[PDB]
Amino acid sequence: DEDSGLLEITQEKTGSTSLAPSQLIVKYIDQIDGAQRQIIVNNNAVAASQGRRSSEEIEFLGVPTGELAGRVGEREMRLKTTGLKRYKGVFDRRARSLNPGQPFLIRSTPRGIPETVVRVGRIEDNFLGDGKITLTVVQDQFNLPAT
Amino acid sequence: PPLGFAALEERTWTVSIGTDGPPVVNARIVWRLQGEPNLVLVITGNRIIAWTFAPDWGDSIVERLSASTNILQSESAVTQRRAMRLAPRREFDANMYAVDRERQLLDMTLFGWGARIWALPIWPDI
Amino acid sequence: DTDQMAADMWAGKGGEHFLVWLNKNRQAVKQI
Amino acid sequence: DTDQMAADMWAGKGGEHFLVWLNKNRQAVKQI
Amino acid sequence: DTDQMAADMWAGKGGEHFLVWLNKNRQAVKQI
Amino acid sequence: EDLTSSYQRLLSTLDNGSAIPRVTDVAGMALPVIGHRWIGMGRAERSAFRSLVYALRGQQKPL
Amino acid sequence: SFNSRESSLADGQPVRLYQFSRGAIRWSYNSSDRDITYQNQIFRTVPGGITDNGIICSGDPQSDQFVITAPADLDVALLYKTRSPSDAIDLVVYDMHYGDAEAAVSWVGQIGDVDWPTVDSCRITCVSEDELMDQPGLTDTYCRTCTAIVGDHRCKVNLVPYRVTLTPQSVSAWVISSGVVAGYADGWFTGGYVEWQVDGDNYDRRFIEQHAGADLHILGGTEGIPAGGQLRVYPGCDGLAQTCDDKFSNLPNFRGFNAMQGKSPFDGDQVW
Amino acid sequence: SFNSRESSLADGQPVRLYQFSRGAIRWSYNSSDRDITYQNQIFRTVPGGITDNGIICSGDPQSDQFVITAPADLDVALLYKTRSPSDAIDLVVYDMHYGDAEAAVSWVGQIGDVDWPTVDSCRITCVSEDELMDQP
Repeated sequence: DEDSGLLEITQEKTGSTSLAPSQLIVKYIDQIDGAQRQIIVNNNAVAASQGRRSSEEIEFLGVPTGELAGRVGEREMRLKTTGLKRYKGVFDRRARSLNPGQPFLIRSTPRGIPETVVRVGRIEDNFLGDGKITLTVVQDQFNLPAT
Repeated sequence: PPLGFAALEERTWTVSIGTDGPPVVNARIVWRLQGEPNLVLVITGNRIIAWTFAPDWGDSIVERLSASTNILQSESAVTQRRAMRLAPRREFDANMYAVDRERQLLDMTLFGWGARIWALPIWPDI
Repeated sequence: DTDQMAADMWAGKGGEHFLVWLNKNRQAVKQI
Repeated sequence: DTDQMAADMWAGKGGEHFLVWLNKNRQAVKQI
Repeated sequence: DTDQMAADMWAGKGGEHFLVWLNKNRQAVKQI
Repeated sequence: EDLTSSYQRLLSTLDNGSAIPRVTDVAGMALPVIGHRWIGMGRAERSAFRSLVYALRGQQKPL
Repeated sequence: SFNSRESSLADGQPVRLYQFSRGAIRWSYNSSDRDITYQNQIFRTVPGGITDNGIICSGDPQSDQFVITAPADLDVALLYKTRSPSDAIDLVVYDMHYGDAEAAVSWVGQIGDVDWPTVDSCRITCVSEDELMDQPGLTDTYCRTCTAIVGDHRCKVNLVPYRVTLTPQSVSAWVISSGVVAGYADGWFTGGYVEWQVDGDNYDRRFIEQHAGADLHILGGTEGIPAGGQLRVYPGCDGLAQTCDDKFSNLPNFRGFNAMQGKSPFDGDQVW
Repeated sequence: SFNSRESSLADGQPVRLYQFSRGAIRWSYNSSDRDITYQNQIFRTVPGGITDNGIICSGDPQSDQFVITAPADLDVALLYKTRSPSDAIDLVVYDMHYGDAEAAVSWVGQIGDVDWPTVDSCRITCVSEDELMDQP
């Protein structure tokens, strides 16, 4: 927090939702026969929003089964169409022990940002000299469904 | 150096250390004798020249104490302080004069020694 | 004058403006 | 000091000199 | 003001700092 | 007008870090600096001074 | 108290410690103006200060370097002035506050590059272990030679019996000559390396371009080789199966493919 | 004496000469304030000066260009104002010191590009023969 170890938060990157796909094509290889196979992950709501159809192709040749490919494709669609908010905060020494991928909470009442869960990204810190510890974080929207 | 030592005789030389030499004393004097491993007498130290000029004080002498402390504050009026220097660097400013045999000595002193460590007396602590 | 403020300015301030300038002019800079 | 003259200088003046510097050094900048 | 010190500074001084800035930020600059 | 003399040295690279500074004499030589003033009081002296200035060609020709 | 001091708003007394280690030899430096004793180790104070530029962890080895600045007379960096030491100088960075006996480890890595930009300063570029993943990983070829370094974990050949300890007879700019090796057939030592003790338990090693009679051709010149110091010389394997078996009798571990097939496909045009 | 003057610590009087040649027609210019006679050739003094940016030899034709600066009324560059001459204008650069009759050749090439950035100045980009190897 501002009084708990946060110096200044500059970037917000609220993003947009009218853009981003409405249909996702996942291509995988079946190890039983080694033949190319694909599955389709659909986005009906954003498709209705989109006046023009859009689609992208992602290759996951490491996936040996269709269900696993579907799970990872759902995760990718979740990430790509949920509208992540990317913050670039400035912290004091209180954020010294953080490591990449470590989630933590940030609160700043003046900015109108409630308690939000974010995951650490790029890290740049200056222990000696300027004393500036600056972190780049992203909203927590990563999860691999089991079904 | 060639010197025969009488039995049960101790010969105490007079090691005279002069005032002229490099600012860094890196000496390795070797006492090499037959049938005995080399016994090198290593002399180490530094050579410094003291500032022996009394500065005029009609204008007050200014002593400056400086330290480094980089502080960053958040959006709220809260400050975290990170004092860097534990021992503040001390600077002295003064004016001086030289007329009778001190002007030439000062010229030579700042000519030869130039930018090197001095032994500055504390004038305010006279 | 042109020593501490002209070059050391790149430390943490003159980077964002240079990056936005780069995203402004791309075809004119990307080659040569 | 290092705010309006260090970054906003990119507006229309510091571009040509940067471009000629780029065409000067290419192999040393083109990678990394 | 912003003529001789803002652009001609690239002559021989503002190059090393720009190069270290480039080696600092690569993924954020390498594309666009 | 009272004039001044100074001993300019190539004493750069002070390397002031965090604990203490240290200065290394790159050449260990001092080049004195001297100021000069004069009064013409005539045409011949002024012509001679102009000839000297032309001969100097700035800092090129020493003396 | 280290964490408590870090959170403290008035007791901040940062001090960064560097520890350069190479086997049994350790170099300790501190950025303060007085020596610091920590874990029974005293860190010397460099007259001029030692400072870095910051720690970056962005996942890219090329960009996440660590830079150290020190004067020209730094002892640890002075080794690189003539030739880089064979072994890597591991570096560990601690953080502690004056008056406290507790320190926290911040950065761990090895020396990547060093240069002396000015006669009064140095710049040391330290690299992390992550950069060592940029090189290829194929490390597999179907050729006729061994494709293995003599003595590596794949050859499984013990070179200790073949160790030869000798004092060189004469040392020249590019050739080191000794009469003891004159008793071996030409090319016996070709491909081998010479290891000798520099300090403590650390050895600096060089190569042998070619071995002919009593003269050994050293790769990169004989600079840095002591004229009377004890030298240990190992042989070299040409890699051929005949060479591997006759000399070392390591044919069972031979990794090469001499005459299994060079071209033969089963989907060609005409078998005859 | 050219080399001796270059090594001299007090006789340095640099002067750069440019010679633009196209078959039987030659244009001579000098960077000083008075005409210089060399090899029975007199180099005109441009009222405003002619200066370059430096010589780079790094092995890359794209980067090792040579740039010349001259006023708007330069005769040799005036040909390019309407249409580029069909033939290439070879350029040879000499270096000599005032008071000496000896000069040293520094740069040789041909006109690569010319533009008039200001009504009082010009910028001529000269290219070396090495750039002609980039085409298939």
